[PDB]
Amino acid sequence: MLPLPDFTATFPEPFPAGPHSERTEHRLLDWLEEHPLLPSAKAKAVLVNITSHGASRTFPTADADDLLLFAELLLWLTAFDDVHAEGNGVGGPAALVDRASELMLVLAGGNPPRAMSPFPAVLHDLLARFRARASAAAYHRLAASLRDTLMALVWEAHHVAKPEGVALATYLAMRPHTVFIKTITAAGEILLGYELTDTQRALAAVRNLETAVANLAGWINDLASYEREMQRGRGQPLSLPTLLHARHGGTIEEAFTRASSMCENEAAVARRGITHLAHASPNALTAHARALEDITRSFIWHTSH
Amino acid sequence: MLPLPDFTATFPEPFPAGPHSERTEHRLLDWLEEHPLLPSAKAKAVLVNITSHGASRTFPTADADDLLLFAELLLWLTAFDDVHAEGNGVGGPAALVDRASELMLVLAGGNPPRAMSPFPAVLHDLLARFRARASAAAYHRLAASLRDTLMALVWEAHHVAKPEGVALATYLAMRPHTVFIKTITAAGEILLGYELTDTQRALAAVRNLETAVANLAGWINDLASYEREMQRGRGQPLSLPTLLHARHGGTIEEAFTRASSMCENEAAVARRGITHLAHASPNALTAHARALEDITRSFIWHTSHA
Repeated sequence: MLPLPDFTATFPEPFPAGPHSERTEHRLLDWLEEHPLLPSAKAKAVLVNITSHGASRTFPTADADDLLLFAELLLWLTAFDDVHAEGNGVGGPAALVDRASELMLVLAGGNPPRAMSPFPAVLHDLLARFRARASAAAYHRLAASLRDTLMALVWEAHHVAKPEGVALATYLAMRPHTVFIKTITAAGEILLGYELTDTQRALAAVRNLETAVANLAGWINDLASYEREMQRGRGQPLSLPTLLHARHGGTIEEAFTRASSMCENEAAVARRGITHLAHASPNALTAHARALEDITRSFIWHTSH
Repeated sequence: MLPLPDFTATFPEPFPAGPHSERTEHRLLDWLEEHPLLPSAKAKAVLVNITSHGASRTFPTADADDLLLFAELLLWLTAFDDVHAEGNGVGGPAALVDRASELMLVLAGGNPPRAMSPFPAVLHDLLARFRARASAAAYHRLAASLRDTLMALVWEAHHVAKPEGVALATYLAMRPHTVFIKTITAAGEILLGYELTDTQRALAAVRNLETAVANLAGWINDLASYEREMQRGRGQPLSLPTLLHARHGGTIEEAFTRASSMCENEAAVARRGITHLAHASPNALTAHARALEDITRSFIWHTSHA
């Protein structure tokens, strides 16, 4: 059954949820007809549904048009990972490198040469709509987190064949970029209408909460998907329980217990960080703490639902 | 000898040069003693020299400390390419990916790194000094060009084994990122104290001049480096003449002749774009045209310095 972490004491339910869940689901299905990103229909249906209801917990104060824009970005990102960045890595990472490079050319701007994948064209439009709605610095921070995510996905694919060759400390540093937490946070500043200055971003209070939330998000995703992705046949996954297992021996069950303990300690650090930051005088710091609270609540929720 | 392009009609000499070449050369050699990034000593000497004197043509009006910071970044970048990239890495592209990923983490922010490679710690210092020198948008555009170059280097490492599997249209789009022009241009906006708005950056005149200049820089470098990288005992390099040679058959000389024509046409395009943008306009557009003019001059000067 494998032990899971308990966030009742750190992020208890109920989780606030915006009203736009159902409309987002249907406007998302409209958008997908024009650009087919998922190969199956039930893949499409289940992803659109969880993205929409998940999107509603991530930004409950939302804005129907805004939440749909975020949901489209998060779904584009999730679809690209599932399509060009999974499997056991037979045939290697070069195909994903080629796809990531096409997307770099879009992020760099200027209309690159056309690609037979639909992912560059949708990204181009998503960036354009975010560019308008965002300040300019907020836009490039969003575009930077996408650049880092693509490099981290490329890193993962060069190690999926041999997950035991990866240092735990390196995985801990890289995983925030493949769980998409920085893009969600950057899109959050845009849609929620706040923005930190570079001196606020350097505050230990901000950095430490961001680190704690990024750890929580990647690790709970690792644990929630581990039994799923091993019974898939090929191999131990490149995820937290695998690397703990290699580090300490013992059983996979023992690796899950310390990982569950790690998450609950990390959830406790996030909660103290949210409290410490919500007592900030500036509205931008207190808005950031509250935004990161909901983003986290929604990562926890996706493990349930 | 192989046919090479002639830019007399578009970028004639003399190329203006700042006063700081020799100071920058000495300051670079001291800095490299503190952090050894190049494996050889004669390699170090030749690279420091062209990097320092070239920087004086790239930004002839920069002061010495700005100039050394740029030269340090360009040398850091060139050294990283020589060590880990362009086929030179044992362990394949996965090793380069591991190194590029460490550098992505410095770019994403985050504290001074404790890494076995010396490149992350130097980038951390260089980015900080650029950060203090620049507005926030200009800093993140510099950091973005570095991120894009890293992905492009990884792409290159997955195609060196079979350069003819690369479509020309793809190579032409990718090569600007491995010749570093976007990082030099972004460093130029900071050091020269100008900044385009994002609507100015979408200007057809801006886009077309930047494209012409980026093509010129990668292609001129491909021709100057082909014979070197032909004699290192692997295949043909992943470069413009190789792809033309495969595209049209014939001999490498015929491919060089076709590349030279492409460069001179691109230089004529660049010169018209600089002339067009030079007309009054917002101060940021005309400063950009002048900055790209000098950047182009130093790429051409680089080949002569031989």
